[PDB]
Amino acid sequence: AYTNSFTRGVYYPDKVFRSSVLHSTQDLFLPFFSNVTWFHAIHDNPVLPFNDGVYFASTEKSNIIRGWIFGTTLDSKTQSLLIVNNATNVVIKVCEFQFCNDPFLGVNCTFEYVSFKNLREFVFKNIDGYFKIYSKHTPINLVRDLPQGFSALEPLVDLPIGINITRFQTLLALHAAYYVGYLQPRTFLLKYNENGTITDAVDCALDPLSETKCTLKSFTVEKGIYQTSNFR
Amino acid sequence: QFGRDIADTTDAVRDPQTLEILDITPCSFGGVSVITPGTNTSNQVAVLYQDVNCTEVNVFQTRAGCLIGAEHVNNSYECDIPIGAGICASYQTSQSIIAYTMSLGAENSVAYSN
Amino acid sequence: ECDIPIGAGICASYQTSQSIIAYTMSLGAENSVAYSNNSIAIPTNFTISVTTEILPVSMTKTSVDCTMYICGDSTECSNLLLQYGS
Amino acid sequence: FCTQLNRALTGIAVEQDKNTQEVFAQVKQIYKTPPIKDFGGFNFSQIL
Amino acid sequence: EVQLVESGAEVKKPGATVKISCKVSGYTFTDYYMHWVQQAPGKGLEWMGLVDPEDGETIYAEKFQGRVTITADTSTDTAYMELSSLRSEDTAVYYCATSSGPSRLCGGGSCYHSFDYWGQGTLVTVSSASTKGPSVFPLAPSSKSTSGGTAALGCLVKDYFPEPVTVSWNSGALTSGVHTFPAVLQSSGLYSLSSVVTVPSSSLGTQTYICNVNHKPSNTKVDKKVE
Amino acid sequence: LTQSPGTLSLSPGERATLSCRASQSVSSSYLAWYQQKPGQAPRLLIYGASSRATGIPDRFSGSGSGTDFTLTISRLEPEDFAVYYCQQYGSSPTWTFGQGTKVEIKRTVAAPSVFIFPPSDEQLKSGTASVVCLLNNFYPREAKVQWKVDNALQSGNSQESVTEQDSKDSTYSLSSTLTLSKADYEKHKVYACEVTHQG
Amino acid sequence: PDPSKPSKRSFIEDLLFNKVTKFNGLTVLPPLLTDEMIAQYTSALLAGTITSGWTFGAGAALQIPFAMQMAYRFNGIGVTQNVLYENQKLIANQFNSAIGKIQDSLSSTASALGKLQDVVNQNAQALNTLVKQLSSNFGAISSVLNDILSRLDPPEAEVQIDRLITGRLQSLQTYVTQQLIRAAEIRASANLAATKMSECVLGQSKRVDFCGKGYHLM
Amino acid sequence: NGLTVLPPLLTDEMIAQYTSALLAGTITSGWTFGAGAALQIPFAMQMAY
Ligand SMILES: *[C@@H]1O[C@H](CO)[C@@H](O[C@@H]2O[C@H](CO)[C@@H](O)[C@H](O)[C@H]2NC(C)=O)[C@H](O)[C@H]1NC(C)=O
Ligand SMILES: *[C@@H]1O[C@H](CO)[C@@H](O[C@H]2O[C@H](CO)[C@@H](O)[C@H](O)[C@H]2NC(C)=O)[C@H](O)[C@H]1NC(C)=O
Ligand SMILES: *[C@@H]1O[C@H](CO)[C@@H](O)[C@H](O)[C@H]1NC(C)=O
Ligand SMILES: *[C@@H]1O[C@H](CO)[C@@H](O)[C@H](O)[C@H]1NC(C)=O
Ligand SMILES: *[C@@H]1O[C@H](CO)[C@@H](O)[C@H](O)[C@H]1NC(C)=O
Ligand SMILES: *[C@@H]1O[C@H](CO)[C@@H](O)[C@H](O)[C@H]1NC(C)=O
Ligand SMILES: *[C@@H]1O[C@H](CO)[C@@H](O)[C@H](O)[C@H]1NC(C)=O
Ligand SMILES: *[C@@H]1O[C@H](CO)[C@@H](O)[C@H](O)[C@H]1NC(C)=O
Ligand SMILES: *[C@@H]1O[C@H](CO)[C@@H](O)[C@H](O)[C@H]1NC(C)=O
Ligand SMILES: *[C@@H]1O[C@H](CO)[C@@H](O)[C@H](O)[C@H]1NC(C)=O
Repeated sequence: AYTNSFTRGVYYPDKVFRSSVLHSTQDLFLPFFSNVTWFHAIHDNPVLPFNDGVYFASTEKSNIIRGWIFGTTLDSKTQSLLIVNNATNVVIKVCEFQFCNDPFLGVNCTFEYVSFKNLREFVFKNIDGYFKIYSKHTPINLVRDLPQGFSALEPLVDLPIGINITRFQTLLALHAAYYVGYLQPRTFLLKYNENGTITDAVDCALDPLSETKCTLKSFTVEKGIYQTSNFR
Repeated sequence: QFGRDIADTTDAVRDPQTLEILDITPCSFGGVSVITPGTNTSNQVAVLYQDVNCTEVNVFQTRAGCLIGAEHVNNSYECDIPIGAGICASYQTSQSIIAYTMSLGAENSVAYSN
Repeated sequence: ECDIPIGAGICASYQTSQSIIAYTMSLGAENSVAYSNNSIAIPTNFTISVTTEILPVSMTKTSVDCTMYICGDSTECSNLLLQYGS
Repeated sequence: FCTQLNRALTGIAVEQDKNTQEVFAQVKQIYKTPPIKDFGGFNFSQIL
Repeated sequence: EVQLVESGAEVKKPGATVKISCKVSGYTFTDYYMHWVQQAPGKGLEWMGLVDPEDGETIYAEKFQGRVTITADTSTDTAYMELSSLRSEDTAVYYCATSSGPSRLCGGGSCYHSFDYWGQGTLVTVSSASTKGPSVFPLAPSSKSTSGGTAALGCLVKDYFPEPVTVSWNSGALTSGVHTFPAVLQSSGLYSLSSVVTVPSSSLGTQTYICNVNHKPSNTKVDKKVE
Repeated sequence: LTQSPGTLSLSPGERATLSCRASQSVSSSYLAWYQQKPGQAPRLLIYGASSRATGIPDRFSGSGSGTDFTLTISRLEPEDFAVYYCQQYGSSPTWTFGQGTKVEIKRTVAAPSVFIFPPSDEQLKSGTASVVCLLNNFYPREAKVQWKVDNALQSGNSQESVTEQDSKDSTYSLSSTLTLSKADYEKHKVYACEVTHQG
Repeated sequence: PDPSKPSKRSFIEDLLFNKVTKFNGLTVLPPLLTDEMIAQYTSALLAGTITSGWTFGAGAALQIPFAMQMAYRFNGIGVTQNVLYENQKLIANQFNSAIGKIQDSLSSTASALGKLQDVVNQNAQALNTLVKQLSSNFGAISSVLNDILSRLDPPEAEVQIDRLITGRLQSLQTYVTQQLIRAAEIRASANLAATKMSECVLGQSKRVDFCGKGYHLM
Repeated sequence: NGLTVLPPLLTDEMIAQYTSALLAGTITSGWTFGAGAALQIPFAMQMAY
């Protein structure tokens, strides 16, 4: 099972306001028009690789998808991150858990913390073991694919936990669609509007027109011939 | 937490206690041109603080800056020493440094008919 | 006519269904002038044409103060910059 | 520094076509000479 | 692999209501959205509505709003649709379809909405007419038939309702050179067609001919001789 | 949605290009093309404005830019005698079809052979009449009927005709019924039908 | 000129003004002549040329009727002056109509000003590049001078600030060198423009294609 | 070492085809092909001008 990322999964790269400007950052982003693996809650929660980092999304009824586990082998040999939502409340732990044969939220803890229309979106980065979580939530009309569109994900948390993650898994409301994409180090040109929200982006490695847009630091390109790169 | 300009410097900031948003404008600066007739003509000088407002510094504001020690006049001579934005200055009549809007030439309505 | 130049006589254009095309540029229409040792052409009328020409004359009078650009308020930097002389 | 070196050389290179175009492209039609060279005795054949 | 298997064809008056259905096989029925789509005779298609076969959440197209209704069931793996307070323009093909395969099973590896699969197309007729058998008239060329002139010769099958009519020649012994025209609803509000033999009376099968005409909705058979 | 042409044909082994267009009220990559042989249910050929459905031939191809989106069919075949539809979709749910283009392969030109049947007596003895005109073996698929007695009768509102039906000859056909009462048929002394095609 | 306006520019001068478009020691000095003073010089060159022909270049503006000045300008292209007087209504309509099409060109086509807008873009690009070069490290531990002075004591801070001075001084030398080469390109265009004022405006030019295509009138 | 030579837009053959047009215009029509369309004139009379 697979679906297309489209232009989903850009996020604010740093804690800075910018406005009416185009800023070319390079960071771990979900590549434009890449595939994302597609799974179900019911009618399929195996461990997945984490690689350099994850984009995770869900189109769902309401709060069927509820959390995630991150670690190496999920079997108490080292610390392992757990993130949970119950009713209104976010809950987080990192203990050396031995997880169940099939973990669900049924209807040595070095860090712990608390705080048919739904698209959840998230990005998880673990550079130098610092677990950075970005997110967005939006209304949607149908719950069985990613929508073609754009909205930038904003920061929620930075966990300074230092863990060497290689795998992850989701947690869900057993007594409905979720999607996974992988980040890569890419130059993106980001359009910050008048109000300092990112409203559009160009993946500068997607196609030659996107190299041209990024060579010019511009989303409009006038007629011409542009020396965008040198190949070898 | 911060605003940013082209130089990678703070265009604005958020206060860590009251959490209001403050612009940063750099404190006023500019050149200090000295307008002089030659020392062989006089030791008197006028000073132009370029691009400032005279409240920040016989004082006269021009689009070129605050001009100090030049007598503003409503006459208009040929341009002697150029200040900018149509202003020139000269040593003229008791002689003082004057500052004036430069004259482009004498006016002439040409006696045209068919 | 040459729309986008590519080089070595090649140009490209976007044309019909539309695609980018590449072609050897045309320099102009060929015209055999009707010469003979006893023929002259004399214009029997005329057109007054006004043709615009645009020329740059000046450019923005920037000035960048070296010490304020390089150092800006630092006395430590301003002292190091004096070792580089004039 | 490196992007403004590539820009400066590219502005020179695009100008060399402008320099060449402004000199030679002063003619709107490709005029061509007749089959018969009845030029009153003058012989352009070395320059035609 | 995947199959969508619809109801039989149906017939109603203006101001009545019709029901359509579609049994589904070869994929986990819940996991692909169910859709209903309409097509007037030989025309472009139009969408009617959708339902989630997992949850019964349904939404409807503007052109058929209030007139349409849709539902689905997971025990029978089946979808159902109603069209109500009918008009003659509701004479159409109707289709069940799906749109959202997580793997588009035997259709694509990475998915982007569109339609995955379709049912065979349920036919519907809406008319002022009531069920009636054909009248069959034998027909031949020019001012009376002639043995070489019958390079076309035929029958007209008039004022029957509903469809189908099916035709054969010489009790099914003649198929060579036979041609039969499209069934047309006439100004009566009833169907009619013509069938013809494209070979003159120069053969043992053409020195006389027979239109063997049949209408399933009344079990009618007619064996109309032609000369 | 705008779609063009209304119908298109050219020789086998050549190309046919179709366009689909709208305001940006519906989305760019949420665009797909469907083939329909008349009488079958439609089938998805192109999705993502540009991908092929599995097992559909590599000579079918989509592309688009800004407001204009296209199917090109190439290396044309007898299979291509079908109606092709774009559809386009958006975040606000509207699964929206195009006007449809009837595709064909170009054929040998053929003027219609024509016949007329006046009523048989058993029809007239049934209080009623129908004069039948047959046009057959024609291409382009374009031949037309004009009833006459032998001057003019086409203006009679009781006339009907089928469309240009295909045949194994690689040529098209139709029939017209001029239906009348016994009195209305017997009002004229001969019946005739006359024909327009490529002229 | 147009008295309906706060700066008295002509109708065509207002089109030309509408169709053309950090503080790290950067300053912009005003020009000596204001755009109103420039428009008062172009007014005087117009009003000289119309009322007196080339004679205001040679000495005092000798008035002459514009149709007789145009008849001199015809005699200066080798067309006998009666050809103007006998066609004066036609030649006047061709002039008026051609000035009409100049407005339509400039009103519709902003890329007509492409030389002036390109100069404005080259200056703006060079300033934006010079300002953006303050963000560069040049091999210092930070590109912000105030970071180094908050973090490091002087014996180790000077090693970082010497790298910033070397890069920032080299990015000024690069900017000023390219402004000197660009200023010379503008100076050659101003020397050409001053030559066309003298020869095309204050005179009538025999020089082929110097004052537009065709035989120059004015 | 990253050094490259880009070709000119006009080939030497296109440049030689503009000099051909400038020659043929100059010989058959005098100065007139600069001002307007090329007006033919006999070369003997163009030199007399
Ligand atoms: C020379 O050309 C001008 C136009 O370029 C001619 O004047 C125009 O003639 C046409 C046709 O008669 C009219 O419709 C226009 O109204 C005229 N005026 C203008 C300003 O275009 C003139 O008649 C021509 N003279 C010769 C020598 O043929
Ligand atoms: C024009 O000049 C050329 C020499 O520059 C004359 O000679 C050329 O043409 C002749 C044709 O028969 C040849 O016999 C000569 O060998 C050839 N010379 C060269 C160097 O090409 C030519 O006759 C002159 N034309 C006229 C009409 O007098
Ligand atoms: C949610 O989980 C937390 C775990 O700390 C628990 O204390 C709390 O009672 C739970 N329920 C709600 C509604 O927060
Ligand atoms: C906690 O760490 C100690 C370290 O000695 C180890 O013995 C123990 O098994 C760990 N407990 C869990 C829950 O992993
Ligand atoms: C910008 O902010 C204002 C005030 O909140 C709002 O009215 C406007 O719609 C916003 N525009 C965009 C494009 O976000
Ligand atoms: C800091 O203190 C003031 C006064 O007690 C209070 O208003 C403000 O909200 C506090 N800010 C933070 C970030 O805690
Ligand atoms: C120097 O100044 C005197 C008056 O103070 C004047 O007479 C003389 O001409 C001046 N000479 C020059 C060269 O300026
Ligand atoms: C100068 O400052 C005063 C007080 O802020 C203000 O009224 C005036 O308008 C200013 N003028 C300029 C040209 O800055
Ligand atoms: C100069 O002109 C201003 C108006 O422009 C006027 O207010 C002022 O009184 C004048 N002063 C003199 C000395 O002429
Ligand atoms: C996406 O996945 C398909 C299989 O589902 C594969 O054939 C294709 O190459 C992938 N494309 C990209 C852009 O990764």
